Amino acid sequence: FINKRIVERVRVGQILAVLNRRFVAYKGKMRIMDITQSLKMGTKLAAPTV
Amino acid sequence: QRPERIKTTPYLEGDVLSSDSGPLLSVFALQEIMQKVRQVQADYMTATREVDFTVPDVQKILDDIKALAAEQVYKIVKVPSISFRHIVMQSRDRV
Amino acid sequence: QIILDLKIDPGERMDPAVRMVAGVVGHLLFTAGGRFTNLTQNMARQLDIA
Repeated sequence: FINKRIVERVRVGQILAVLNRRFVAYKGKMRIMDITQSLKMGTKLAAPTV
Repeated sequence: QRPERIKTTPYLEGDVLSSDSGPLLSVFALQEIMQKVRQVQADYMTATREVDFTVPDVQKILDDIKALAAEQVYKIVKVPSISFRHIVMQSRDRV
Repeated sequence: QIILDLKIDPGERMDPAVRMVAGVVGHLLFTAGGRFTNLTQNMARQLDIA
């Protein structure tokens, strides 16, 4: 006994009936970049020694 | 010829270091924009329809827009087009 | 139409006094006035710490 709808025997009119989840697709022309490695760029300022 | 450039006192006279112009900065300004984008795309992951930032010769373009100003739309003929014709059938009074 | 920034790179090693004297120059060479700006909101911060 498993109460999970793993396999149904459906009619052909019910094939497109699982379209109920909302996806969000970003645009093709716009870009997506990962700047996680950009949180470490930067030079240490040297203190003036004479 | 311009009274804004008459050196009467020796305070505004020094060495001459470099020299720029019009068509030396415009090709330069397009290089420093595309090189800043090709750098920060080649450092991290991106997801883009790939385009290649090149710099065209600006001096050929301004020498070509002026070349469109010499073109002529109209033309000058001595006779118009034929605009009409005829087909002779087997008759001799109806075409 | 054209703004400025700072270009932090580790490939050079300069004097620690060439940064401080370049903060006094930027505070009277550029313009961040009430109508336009030559330098960005970040470089106007970094010329103050200089």
